[PDB]
Amino acid sequence: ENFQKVEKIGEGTYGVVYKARNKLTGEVVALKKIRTEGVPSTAIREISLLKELNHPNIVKLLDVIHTENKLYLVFEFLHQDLKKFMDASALTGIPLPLIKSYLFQLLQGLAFCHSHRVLHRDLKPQNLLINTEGAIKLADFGLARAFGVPVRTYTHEVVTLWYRAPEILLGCKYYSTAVDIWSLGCIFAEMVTRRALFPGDSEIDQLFRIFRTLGTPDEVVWPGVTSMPDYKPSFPKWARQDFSKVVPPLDEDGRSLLSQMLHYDPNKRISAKAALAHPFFQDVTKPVPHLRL
Ligand SMILES: O=c1c(O)cccc2cc(O)c(O)c(O)c12
Repeated sequence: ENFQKVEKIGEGTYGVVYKARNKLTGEVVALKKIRTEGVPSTAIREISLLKELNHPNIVKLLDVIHTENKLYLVFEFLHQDLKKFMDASALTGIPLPLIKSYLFQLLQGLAFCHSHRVLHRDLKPQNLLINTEGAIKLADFGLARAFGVPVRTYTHEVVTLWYRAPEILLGCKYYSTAVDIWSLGCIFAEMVTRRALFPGDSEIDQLFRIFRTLGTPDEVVWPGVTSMPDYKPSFPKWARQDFSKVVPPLDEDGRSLLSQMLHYDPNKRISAKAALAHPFFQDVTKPVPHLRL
């Protein structure tokens, strides 16, 4: 109504995303339309709280619009997402200093969200947005918390499992901030090697891809694992792969940090705050990406 619907910039996890121009402000924004029983009031209040979340590494949520018994989220617009940039960059790779800058910024964003008791739980390259200024920002949180997580995306789209933490796959009902660190670890590896770390095509394939690389978890490395809801004693037992085979040719600082983000036990997994202190970031800078828009 008040927007020009420049274009449809994608099909998001909770619904379609459009680029739109505000006729009033002349502002260009990203408009997300969400799924019809009249909607929960709980989600509206929860999501509305998110407008308050402000940080250079988080995509700004400008407005929540509930009108006509519909739900729209109005976000600040960024021109490119990391998935597109990695594809664009697949021939030459993303330079390490830019990988490092992006990881550092994403951890700052997570540290902020997590200290505010906000989880993403859906992280993936498609929801990490970048600009010409060298910034990267976390988008499209859901919140899967304010909302909930049904079978498909919106209409017949296939959910990506590649970034899902093992505790989610094993049926843990209570997610912690550790799930976001796991996903970001997977994204870090993918920037480095230029292929997804764990590209599972099903929940069990996702789980077994993890096990084949990191070893099948046991009570030694992950106390309580064999009691998890979906754990089966019949899981094959794979040996852990020497870690230098996983993200060559990343240096030992990077491998060390990745290994800490990928710990099986969510309690041992490094926090975003602790990760920012890791020696990998001693030389961090903020390079300009080459973006073709
Ligand atoms: O917030 C966004 C979101 O929540 C979900 C999906 C896609 C997006 C795509 C964009 O280009 C953008 O600027 C965004 O701001 C989002």
